[PDB]
Amino acid sequence: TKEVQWQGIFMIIVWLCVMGSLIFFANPEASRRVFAKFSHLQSFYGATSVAFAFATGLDILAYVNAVSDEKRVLSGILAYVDGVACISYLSMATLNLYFLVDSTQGNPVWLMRYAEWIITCPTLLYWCGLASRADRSSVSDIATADALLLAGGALSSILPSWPAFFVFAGSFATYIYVMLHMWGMFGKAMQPDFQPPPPLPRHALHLLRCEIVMSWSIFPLVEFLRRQGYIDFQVGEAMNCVADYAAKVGLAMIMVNCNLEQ
Amino acid sequence: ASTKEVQWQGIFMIIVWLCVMGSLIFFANPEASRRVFAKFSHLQSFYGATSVAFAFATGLDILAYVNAVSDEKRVLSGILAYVDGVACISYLSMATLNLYFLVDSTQGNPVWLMRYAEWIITCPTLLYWCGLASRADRSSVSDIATADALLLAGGALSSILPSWPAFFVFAGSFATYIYVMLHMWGMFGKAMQPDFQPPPPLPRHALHLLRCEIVMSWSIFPLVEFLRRQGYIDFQVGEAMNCVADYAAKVGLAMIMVNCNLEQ
Ligand SMILES: CCCCCCCC/C=C\CCCCCCCC(=O)OC[C@H](O)CO
Ligand SMILES: CCCCCCCC/C=C\CCCCCCCC(=O)OC[C@H](O)CO
Ligand SMILES: CCCCCCCC/C=C\CCCCCCCC(=O)OC[C@H](O)CO
Ligand SMILES: CCCCCCCC/C=C\CCCCCCCC(=O)OC[C@H](O)CO
Ligand SMILES: CCCCCCCC/C=C\CCCCCCCC(=O)OC[C@H](O)CO
Ligand SMILES: CCCCCCCC/C=C\CCCCCCCC(=O)OC[C@H](O)CO
Ligand SMILES: CCCCCCCC/C=C\CCCCCCCC(=O)OC[C@H](O)CO
Ligand SMILES: CCCCCCCC/C=C\CCCCCCCC(=O)OC[C@H](O)CO
Ligand SMILES: *C/C=C(C)/C=C/C=C(C)/C=C/C1=C(C)CCCC1(C)C
Ligand SMILES: *C/C=C(C)/C=C/C=C(C)/C=C/C1=C(C)CCCC1(C)C
Repeated sequence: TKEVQWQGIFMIIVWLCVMGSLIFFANPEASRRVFAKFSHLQSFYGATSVAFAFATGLDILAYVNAVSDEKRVLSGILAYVDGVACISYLSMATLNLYFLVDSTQGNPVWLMRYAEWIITCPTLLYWCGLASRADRSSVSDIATADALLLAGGALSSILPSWPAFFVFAGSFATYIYVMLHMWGMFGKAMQPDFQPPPPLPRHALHLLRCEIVMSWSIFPLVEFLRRQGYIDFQVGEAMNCVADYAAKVGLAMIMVNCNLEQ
Repeated sequence: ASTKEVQWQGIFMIIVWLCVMGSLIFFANPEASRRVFAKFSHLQSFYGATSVAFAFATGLDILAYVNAVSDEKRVLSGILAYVDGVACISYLSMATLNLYFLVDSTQGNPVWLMRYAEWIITCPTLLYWCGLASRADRSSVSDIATADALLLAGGALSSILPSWPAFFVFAGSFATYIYVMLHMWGMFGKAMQPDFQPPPPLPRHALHLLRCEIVMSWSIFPLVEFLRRQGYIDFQVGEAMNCVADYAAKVGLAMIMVNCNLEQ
């Protein structure tokens, strides 16, 4: 608990800069045609945005109400992640943002979603570290792999077939490395001997590592199925919105319960 | 116990819902709903999205029930679980099934009897919940729950009458909604007093945030209906505001009581 606030502030500045450049480099005629070919996309982003707004509301009430200083700090990090997600989705619904066209279908690659993911996923992993009192170097290395992972995802969408294949597969492979080590550090902390004691009970550490595996796995699955031609773009965008929301509010639902218990 | 009673209320809610959903399926015109969803392409997304939101809202209420700081906390978090669940499946239904609907006199826009059905099962139940929070007289709670139910039916009926009977039934509805909000505001007030016995299960500040939440959120429905019937917003813009309002009205109550549990 040494100003999560500072982490949240750095998050916001990186976001605004990226949002800045996405506005300045946008092609508005291009975005008009994307939203005209795909008429459900504004609704999806709009709806997701409102959802995270209310999600951020709930996290604020968890912060202002320190049942513990341990559980003040953890509710603070979720407030920023959910807020970042809120405004990124508002942006996607309302503004003309620069985007890539993918090699496989010529579908749009939303750099704002990838930007959100790169600011928030490594922060969610750092949050996993506080919950489990993990080694700071072990947390750092997964936060890094996660960031490289996501960039891999984005890059892979604009390469030809074989370099596309390799970068996606390497990405996917790092995602396994990440989920395994995340699973590990929650496990180290579930042990009866473990010092220092974790700020959450044994059961809640387990529900958290299960939540991350179930929710986060949907993104690689959507990307695989859409790139191959098995779902269309809009069906994938829907699953992504539900997944994004699920991944984040899932963590705030499980810690609301910890407060109620203690 | 009172937990058994909340369960029983929830069960009656589910049976009334299924019957109404039943008849809406049996009497649907599928060619009609295909044309409605073809003229208005955002409607499935709105209902779908709202549905997922209430599902997660119902998730949060379950964790509040299993984890009740006190038994009154269990009773109050239990009632919100059923209301949010009812809302969840009503919206899933609207997105996925062909449901019988009315065409309104003013625009020939669809009147979703499933939304009205949800409202009639849940709004009177939310008012009864306001009673437990404020330890109000049972007859005062009953009379607002009744007026609220008649109110909503008034809303629905008014959409399929000609101009002057339409006008009177809507205005009488609107008028009862004022009567309801005033008396709701009252019973929370009686309970905020320092002398009040028996002590309310929520602190003074939270009783105030609740009566403010209901007034802000619930007032959006009559406003959407007024503005759409007159031609100032189109149908889809109104449906969006309704979805956001419905969700807001309900999860607003669960956000404020999550805080009461945290406070000790
Ligand atoms: C360079 C210093 C200038 C000082 C001001 C700060 C802003 C700088 C940042 C981005 C400028 C974007 C310029 C790139 C070219 C225009 C992008 C654009 O208009 O998109 C049009 C579309 O692609 C076809 O019509
Ligand atoms: C928190 C509950 C879940 C979230 C809310 C569920 C209801 C969705 C309604 C509005 C979303 C925000 C407004 C977005 C409305 C659609 C945007 C729009 O209408 O765009 C024009 C269209 O793309 C041209 O064909
Ligand atoms: C639409 C409005 C509805 C409300 C939802 C907001 C929308 C999200 C906005 C920004 C993201 C960053 C928000 C970060 C919140 C951090 C909360 C916190 O920890 O604040 C501490 C204290 O109250 C003060 O110093
Ligand atoms: C905890 C459980 C974790 C398990 C994982 C959950 C499910 C992952 C779903 C899909 C991964 C697909 C990866 C397969 C390798 C990629 C094939 C491919 O990339 O297709 C070529 C295309 O050109 C683009 O480059
Ligand atoms: C095929 C690839 C799919 C990827 C699947 C990723 C999900 C990880 C699941 C299990 C890892 C099991 C081995 C990790 C061992 C550490 C955890 C442990 O021992 O559990 C804690 C114990 O209960 C406290 O006392
Ligand atoms: C998570 C997805 C939800 C999807 C939507 C489906 C409809 C849900 C309706 C009710 C939910 C459960 C209500 C919680 C039960 C509390 C009452 C209780 O269990 O106590 C009574 C006691 O057991 C006496 O026998
Ligand atoms: C469009 C035209 C419609 C007209 C406008 C809306 C009408 C307001 C409705 C109810 C107010 C309820 C009043 C407060 C509750 C009853 C007061 C009461 O009976 O108590 C005795 C008191 O001392 C004596 O004022
Ligand atoms: C579309 C427009 C919708 C119209 C919505 C109107 C809502 C009325 C709410 C409050 C009025 C307050 C005055 C009437 C009753 C006062 C009770 C009270 O405030 O009591 C608190 C205090 O503790 C005493 O000691
Ligand atoms: C808050 C948002 C979260 C947790 C988002 C998670 C995203 C992923 C784990 C994405 C994984 C991907 C791969 C492993 C390879 C293909 C591309 C990605 C980025 C979808
Ligand atoms: C859980 C959902 C809620 C709180 C729904 C509430 C609905 C209303 C308060 C509707 C009010 C109306 C009027 C006062 C006049 C016109 C008809 C209505 C039904 C739109």
